[PDB]
Amino acid sequence: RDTLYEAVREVLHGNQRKRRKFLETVELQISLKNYDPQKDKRFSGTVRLKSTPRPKFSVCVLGDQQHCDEAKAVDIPHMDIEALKKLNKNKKLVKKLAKKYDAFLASESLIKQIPRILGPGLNKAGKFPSLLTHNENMVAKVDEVKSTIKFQMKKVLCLAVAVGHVKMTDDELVYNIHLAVNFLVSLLKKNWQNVRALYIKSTMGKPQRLY
RNA sequence: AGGCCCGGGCCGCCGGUGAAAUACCACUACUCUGAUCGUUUUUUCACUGACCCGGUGAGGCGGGGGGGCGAGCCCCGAGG
Ligand SMILES: [Mg+2]
Repeated sequence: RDTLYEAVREVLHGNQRKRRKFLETVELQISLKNYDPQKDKRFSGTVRLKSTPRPKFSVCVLGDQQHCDEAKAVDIPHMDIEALKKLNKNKKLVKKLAKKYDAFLASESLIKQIPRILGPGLNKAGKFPSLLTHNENMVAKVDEVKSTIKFQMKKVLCLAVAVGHVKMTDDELVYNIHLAVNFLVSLLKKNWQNVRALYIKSTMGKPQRLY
């Protein structure tokens, strides 16, 4: 506990701020051990955090008549089916969208449009839209949900994701790490056994080596 | 979203492009190399003395000597 998480916290406070002008976002860098990536089940997970957004902005864009109205209401982006279809030109416009929009939403438009009318590419970028809108929620809550941490294992024995903000500093911080490190252990094939090291990195340099 | 200038400096997340990169930072993974007699793990070959087998009334084995009917080679005084 305090032996392990408090010591490293203090390092970030003394270091970091003075080290680099401008503030980035902390990320939890993990290293697996004694695991076979392609010969064994891939563990994919998605969990919430307390009340802090890891991504700075660009929450999501939706596609539906009413959701687009509520979109112009509280959200900057309100794309619609007919506006969305750009065909072959979309390939590059959608690559730009993947570079921009951190996430995407769709009220039943995604079921048919992305495989067909929108096209592929969102999957290639790893960002397919979510059916989080179903005419049964308010998009403010959906935007609060889009500020989470998502896990999927790949060939590299390491998955790194937004775990904190240099600008936001509270005990809650590590409580997000505590939630995150446990969440991997929960969905890992055989628990803590296959974790070689854990790292929390913010901005530039190497500030943490948990376990 | 050039870290990095003397109170005025540049790589690129610019645009393209490829299936994904082109600042900056990390994180691994793998292939190679020296070191650590640090940890163990093993493979081949050879020996004989345990042990095994066969033969025999356990009858001539091993090394050396001596001699050719000797053979190649040497100063040959054509030769101990
Ligand atoms: Mg005999």
